Amino acid sequence: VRTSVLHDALNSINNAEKMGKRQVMIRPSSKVIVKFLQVMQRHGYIGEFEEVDNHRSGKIVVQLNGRLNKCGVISPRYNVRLAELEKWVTKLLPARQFGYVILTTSAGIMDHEEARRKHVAGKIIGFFY
Amino acid sequence: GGKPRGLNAARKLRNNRREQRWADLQYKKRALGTAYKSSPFGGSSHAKGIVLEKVGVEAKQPNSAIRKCVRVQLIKNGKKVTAFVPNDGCLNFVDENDEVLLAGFGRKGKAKGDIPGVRFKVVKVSGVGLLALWKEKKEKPR
Amino acid sequence: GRLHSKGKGISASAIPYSRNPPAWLKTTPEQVVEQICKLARKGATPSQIGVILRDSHGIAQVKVVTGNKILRILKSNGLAPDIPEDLYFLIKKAVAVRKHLERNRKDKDSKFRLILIESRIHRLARYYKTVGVLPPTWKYESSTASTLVA
RNA sequence: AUAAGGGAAGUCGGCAAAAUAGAUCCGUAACUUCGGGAAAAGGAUUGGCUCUAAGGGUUGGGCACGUUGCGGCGUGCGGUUAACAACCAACUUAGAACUGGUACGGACAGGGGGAAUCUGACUGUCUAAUUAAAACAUAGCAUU
RNA sequence: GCGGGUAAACGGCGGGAGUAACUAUGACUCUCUUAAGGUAGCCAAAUGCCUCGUCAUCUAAUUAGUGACGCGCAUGAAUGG
RNA sequence: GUAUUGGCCAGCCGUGGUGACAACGGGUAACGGAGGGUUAGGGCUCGACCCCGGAGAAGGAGCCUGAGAAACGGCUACUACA
RNA sequence: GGUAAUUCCAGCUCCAAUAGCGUAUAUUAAAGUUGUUGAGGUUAAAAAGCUCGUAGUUGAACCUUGGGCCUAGCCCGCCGGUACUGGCUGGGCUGGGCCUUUCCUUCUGGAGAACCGCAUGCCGGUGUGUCGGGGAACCAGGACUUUUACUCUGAACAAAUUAGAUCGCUUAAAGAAGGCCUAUGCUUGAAUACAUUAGCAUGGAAUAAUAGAAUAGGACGUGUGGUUCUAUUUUGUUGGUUUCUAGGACCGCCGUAAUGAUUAAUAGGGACAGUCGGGGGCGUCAGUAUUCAAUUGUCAGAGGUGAAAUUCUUGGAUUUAUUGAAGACUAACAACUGCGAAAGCAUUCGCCAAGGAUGUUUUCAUUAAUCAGGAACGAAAGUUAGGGGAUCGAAGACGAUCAGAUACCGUCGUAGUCUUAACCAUAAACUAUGCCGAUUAGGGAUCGGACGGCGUUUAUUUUUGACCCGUUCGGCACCUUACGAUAAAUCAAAAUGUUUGGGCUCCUGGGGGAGUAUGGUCGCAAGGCUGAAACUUAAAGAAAUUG
RNA sequence: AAAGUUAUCCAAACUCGGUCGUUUAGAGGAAGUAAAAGUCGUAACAAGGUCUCCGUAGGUGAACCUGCGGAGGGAUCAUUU
Ligand SMILES: [Mg+2]
Ligand SMILES: [Mg+2]
Ligand SMILES: [Mg+2]
Ligand SMILES: [Mg+2]
Ligand SMILES: [Mg+2]
Ligand SMILES: [Mg+2]
Ligand SMILES: [Mg+2]
Ligand SMILES: [Mg+2]
Ligand SMILES: [Mg+2]
Ligand SMILES: [Mg+2]
Ligand SMILES: [Mg+2]
Ligand SMILES: [Mg+2]
Ligand SMILES: [Mg+2]
Ligand SMILES: [Mg+2]
Ligand SMILES: [Mg+2]
Ligand SMILES: [Mg+2]
Ligand SMILES: [Mg+2]
Ligand SMILES: [Mg+2]
Ligand SMILES: [Mg+2]
Ligand SMILES: [Mg+2]
Ligand SMILES: [Mg+2]
Ligand SMILES: [Mg+2]
Ligand SMILES: [Mg+2]
Ligand SMILES: [Mg+2]
Ligand SMILES: [Mg+2]
Ligand SMILES: [Mg+2]
Ligand SMILES: [Mg+2]
Ligand SMILES: [Mg+2]
Ligand SMILES: [Mg+2]
Ligand SMILES: [Mg+2]
Ligand SMILES: [Mg+2]
Ligand SMILES: [Mg+2]
Ligand SMILES: [Mg+2]
Ligand SMILES: [Mg+2]
Ligand SMILES: [Mg+2]
Ligand SMILES: [Mg+2]
Ligand SMILES: [Mg+2]
Ligand SMILES: [Mg+2]
Ligand SMILES: [Mg+2]
Ligand SMILES: [Mg+2]
Ligand SMILES: [Mg+2]
Ligand SMILES: [Mg+2]
Ligand SMILES: [Mg+2]
Ligand SMILES: [Mg+2]
Ligand SMILES: [Mg+2]
Ligand SMILES: [Mg+2]
Ligand SMILES: [Mg+2]
Ligand SMILES: [Mg+2]
Ligand SMILES: [Mg+2]
Ligand SMILES: [Mg+2]
Ligand SMILES: [Mg+2]
Ligand SMILES: [Mg+2]
Ligand SMILES: [Mg+2]
Ligand SMILES: [Mg+2]
Ligand SMILES: [Mg+2]
Ligand SMILES: [Mg+2]
Ligand SMILES: [Mg+2]
Ligand SMILES: [Mg+2]
Ligand SMILES: [Mg+2]
Ligand SMILES: [Mg+2]
Ligand SMILES: [Mg+2]
Ligand SMILES: [Mg+2]
Ligand SMILES: [Mg+2]
Ligand SMILES: [Mg+2]
Ligand SMILES: [Mg+2]
Ligand SMILES: [Mg+2]
Ligand SMILES: [Mg+2]
Ligand SMILES: [Mg+2]
Ligand SMILES: [Mg+2]
Ligand SMILES: [Mg+2]
Ligand SMILES: [Mg+2]
Ligand SMILES: [Mg+2]
Ligand SMILES: [Mg+2]
Ligand SMILES: [Mg+2]
Ligand SMILES: [Mg+2]
Ligand SMILES: [Mg+2]
Ligand SMILES: [Mg+2]
Ligand SMILES: [Mg+2]
Ligand SMILES: [Mg+2]
Ligand SMILES: [Mg+2]
Ligand SMILES: [Mg+2]
Ligand SMILES: [Mg+2]
Ligand SMILES: [Mg+2]
Ligand SMILES: [Mg+2]
Ligand SMILES: [Mg+2]
Ligand SMILES: [Mg+2]
Repeated sequence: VRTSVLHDALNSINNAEKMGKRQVMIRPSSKVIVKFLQVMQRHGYIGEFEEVDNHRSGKIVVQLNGRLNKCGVISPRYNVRLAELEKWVTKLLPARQFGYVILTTSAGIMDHEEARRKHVAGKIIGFFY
Repeated sequence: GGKPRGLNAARKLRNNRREQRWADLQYKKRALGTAYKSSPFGGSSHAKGIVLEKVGVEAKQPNSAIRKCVRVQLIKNGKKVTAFVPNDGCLNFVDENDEVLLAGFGRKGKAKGDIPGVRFKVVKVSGVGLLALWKEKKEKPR
Repeated sequence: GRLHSKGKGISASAIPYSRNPPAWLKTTPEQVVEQICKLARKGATPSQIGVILRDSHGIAQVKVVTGNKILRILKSNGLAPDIPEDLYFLIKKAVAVRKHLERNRKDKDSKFRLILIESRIHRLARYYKTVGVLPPTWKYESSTASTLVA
């Protein structure tokens, strides 16, 4: 059964982009999904997205503009200290100059670079580059 | 594929690795301690014994020669084994009742080369060392 | 797909987006409640109380007209059944299989069905006990189950 | 009927005799048709006297009216004695102290046991007056 | 009389020669022969003459006892194994 | 009874305690730890041995003196050696 | 290495490390050959025969967001001046205040400010004072606050060791020393970080769980009544008694309020409607054929094979027509078609309970996914008791073939083949491919349900049914293609995997010994499930290419 | 106030029996691996000359043969009213 709505959204986005399409549809919509898209949007990796409102859960239609290589999710949301955050960027990021690792903390979800500025840590939920 | 992946499944993963670890052959012989029990040497590197007789052993099929081994009974536990005397014309240095010292071929319990059923070689005889006698660096005591 | 099967059908009902009664209904919520209680006293369970209202005259959704579900209305009027109807129908089917089975001793297929039905009853009864609908000591005894149905 | 030391060296052969034995508490193998084997094998305790504890039966229960020779009923009720009080009656079980020439199922009564082979499955029956058995019978199975 | 059936009916169920890189043994082959040539099992057994058979065990010493071996004078399948 | 608590022990009365989240039992060529060796990260393996804690003085038990010992370069007895 | 040895035994020459170098055993890297990061399971080692279900692991969405002002601290850009200094209505980063329906619990006490006026003094500000309207903030004390995990910062915690700062022991491994003019003197160092699980405090409030008002046994009030317990100092002192007051527990009456219930998942269960199928059980009906038997006609061969023989026959075989009995089996229609959890299921009709898909503006509201042990069913052969016993036919007996033929071929034939009541639990039980969910490409056929449409056919005829065109949900399959995958054969999954994480169970680690020995457990037995070690070996094996 | 003495408690040590673990002798029986210029056949790989294999049952000097139900890893992806 559906055990991770976030994985379904990120997987569906990756498939359409890899095939060269321009738009995607996501069947279930949640707060974590929208907060994940907003982080990607502010860095220019996607465009506008719109949330149609059926009374059950709503859908999302995202607009693609290339520039996106992969967007994945880590299924067991591990606990990561602030001191060991550099282990992860060495693992699942192509290079040190660019790329973002998404965390969830008590101060909202944010990428791995803003968390360093605010000096906050938490749980890891995904990545995109 | 097919592993448990949840955040509270540390018990299943630890138990599974312990069970499947026995299929390894190197680890299985370490855990059961077969060397301490079955090996003629008590898990040691060398051993001393007494020579009983001189035996010639035929080489395997592609080759053709006589390997000129020797029979020895271990002092430590009374077991009987056969050992190979290396180099050319070295049986003339091992008489009867000579207190030889042995070692392995380095294949860790398997026969080396074309010699069948031989796992040890003579290192010293009468406490002089075989190779030193071969190059005439010493004279065998009487 | 299915609880005990391999089918994967998707047949269901689609609820309209609108949450307001149509302009041609012209029936008060109070009249609907009195209509519900008459049918419940005649013996109907909530299942076909709704379908009678929908097919015969008027109401398509009881919730939109009155703001409450059918079972909730009946409970406040002291008309709720002693055991839930969904569990009641499962018990009724299990009794009929046992009665047929004892006459046909070597019907090996019907024996398989009885294990599935009873296994479905135990799962459903556990949920009702942990929510408070049924007393914690309630047990499905095959011997005395025939009295509950009728 | 009893015998020092030895304990089957006797004899066709342990034939005759000896040893074991009641009750309470521990303990119990191979094999097996799972019912048995089993009282397997092998150990401990036992008197007298002075005490302690447990196991039962019967009759009694508060006011308010009415009848009647201190009360038996008519009733009208209420209460459940945080189970008390008097009286009556046989035996069976467990525990402690003291005591003796260490003895005590003190006479009577009262299983020797274990490892294996041959043979008939078992209980049962027969040569009265030399043979009780491996012989006969038996359930089960098969044929006319 | 001629011709069929029937063994949980009465009963029956074999000899001689050669042959494997030492010796021994004989899976294999030729040969005589009829109703069929003893199969599964078991054994010096209450059934074995030669016999106190040969090997092991039990004893200081055992024609006895038990466990094995089997060309078995003359074991053997409801004459039941 | 002990320096004191305690089923540590003696009487009387209840029927409990542990277990698939691995009890109970068997193996250990097992004293525990700080730590040694080998390394991308994650690990695998060893630790009698100079520092800290525990135990023993051939094998078992008992005790004297003393603030402190069930002591062995203290005593008594049995077993084994001499 | 078998007569010209680049490999043995020797002399020359040369190579590697060097005061050191070789051998044996243990252990780590190499090993992504133990795989949480990170490993195979269609054919190379390996998905339980199949379904139900408890521990265990894992579980859909939803509750205060946004906006509008003010202010600080750190960088960068720019300008100008001498690393210094100032400026930009500089653009950013981190943080703190206010108004938007929200902002921040409460009482006692301490000390005391800002803002205020009073008069007393200098050149419209100020010490003024035991001045008072007044307490920003702060400290101490009391009461109230759903509960865990997680992360941040603190506290507490060993020396040596590991990382690491300082100082030329002549350098170094070390050491904790030393330095300055010359001094009858001065001066310094012996830092810092890490552990990390558990326990004690602090800030944050996302993510994952948890608690609350539904038979109101609910919240609030200086509203208003009750009955119970406790009693500080004030009336001299002690004792006794009473009122008021203060506090606690509990129960009414009245009032106040927007008075208290999230969706209805292309998650799941249940109800209802018209259907569909060789799904299961009991009973019953029919069909020709095979074998036997009775009646009937005729006359010499019939059978069987590559070719023959054994066998049957004028005691009339084989062949021909009519009739009867018995047991087994359901031809053709029958297919890249249907149903069932799998094993499996095909003649008619009656009875009995069950199931999938489709249709639906019915109902419940997370009731779900997968499962160690445990349980139901499980072809054929085989086992125990009765019935039945046509046909085929293990064992067995003969005829040929052959050098031999205990076989292939031919004539006979027992158990068995069928049924009722009980056991057995294994198959190449196969798609050699576990189950749930999401996404990814074109095409035409077909089975079941619904919806739309022009006609033809046809009936006591319309609506329905048969045929034709199109859409859609659910199934058994197939054709093309490769952006993708694989060692390859090939695959719409065997794809979305070095750019590696959606959830869950089982199994495998070079070839033999070996699914064997032994112990345990189930079975009447045959046997099933569980399952080693000694020893031995450098290759077994998979897909494809040329001969 | 010493020797001695009465009754409990803590108890080494020895004797007999039970039970568990490790090591080891044994007539005879039945397997595996290797080494061979051995004897008898030819089961498998080509339609291996009877297509091969799987579960089960019986039989034979030996490989193997035969019955019943499966599978293609086959020697057929295929035959029309
Ligand atoms: Mg290995
Ligand atoms: Mg679905
Ligand atoms: Mg399920
Ligand atoms: Mg299912
Ligand atoms: Mg005497
Ligand atoms: Mg005497
Ligand atoms: Mg005696
Ligand atoms: Mg005698
Ligand atoms: Mg006699
Ligand atoms: Mg006698
Ligand atoms: Mg007597
Ligand atoms: Mg008994
Ligand atoms: Mg007894
Ligand atoms: Mg006795
Ligand atoms: Mg006995
Ligand atoms: Mg007494
Ligand atoms: Mg006695
Ligand atoms: Mg006596
Ligand atoms: Mg008898
Ligand atoms: Mg007589
Ligand atoms: Mg007599
Ligand atoms: Mg010969
Ligand atoms: Mg014989
Ligand atoms: Mg004999
Ligand atoms: Mg004899
Ligand atoms: Mg005899
Ligand atoms: Mg016998
Ligand atoms: Mg004799
Ligand atoms: Mg004898
Ligand atoms: Mg004798
Ligand atoms: Mg004998
Ligand atoms: Mg005879
Ligand atoms: Mg006979
Ligand atoms: Mg006889
Ligand atoms: Mg319990
Ligand atoms: Mg250790
Ligand atoms: Mg030790
Ligand atoms: Mg140590
Ligand atoms: Mg040691
Ligand atoms: Mg050392
Ligand atoms: Mg010593
Ligand atoms: Mg002192
Ligand atoms: Mg000590
Ligand atoms: Mg001592
Ligand atoms: Mg000393
Ligand atoms: Mg000392
Ligand atoms: Mg020469
Ligand atoms: Mg030469
Ligand atoms: Mg030369
Ligand atoms: Mg691998
Ligand atoms: Mg395989
Ligand atoms: Mg399968
Ligand atoms: Mg959730
Ligand atoms: Mg240094
Ligand atoms: Mg905290
Ligand atoms: Mg729904
Ligand atoms: Mg049917
Ligand atoms: Mg016939
Ligand atoms: Mg005729
Ligand atoms: Mg018939
Ligand atoms: Mg069909
Ligand atoms: Mg038909
Ligand atoms: Mg299981
Ligand atoms: Mg069957
Ligand atoms: Mg059968
Ligand atoms: Mg019978
Ligand atoms: Mg029968
Ligand atoms: Mg036939
Ligand atoms: Mg035959
Ligand atoms: Mg199998
Ligand atoms: Mg399989
Ligand atoms: Mg398609
Ligand atoms: Mg078409
Ligand atoms: Mg259709
Ligand atoms: Mg239509
Ligand atoms: Mg379709
Ligand atoms: Mg289908
Ligand atoms: Mg890597
Ligand atoms: Mg076994
Ligand atoms: Mg080679
Ligand atoms: Mg090949
Ligand atoms: Mg032995
Ligand atoms: Mg032997
Ligand atoms: Mg063949
Ligand atoms: Mg073939
Ligand atoms: Mg092939």
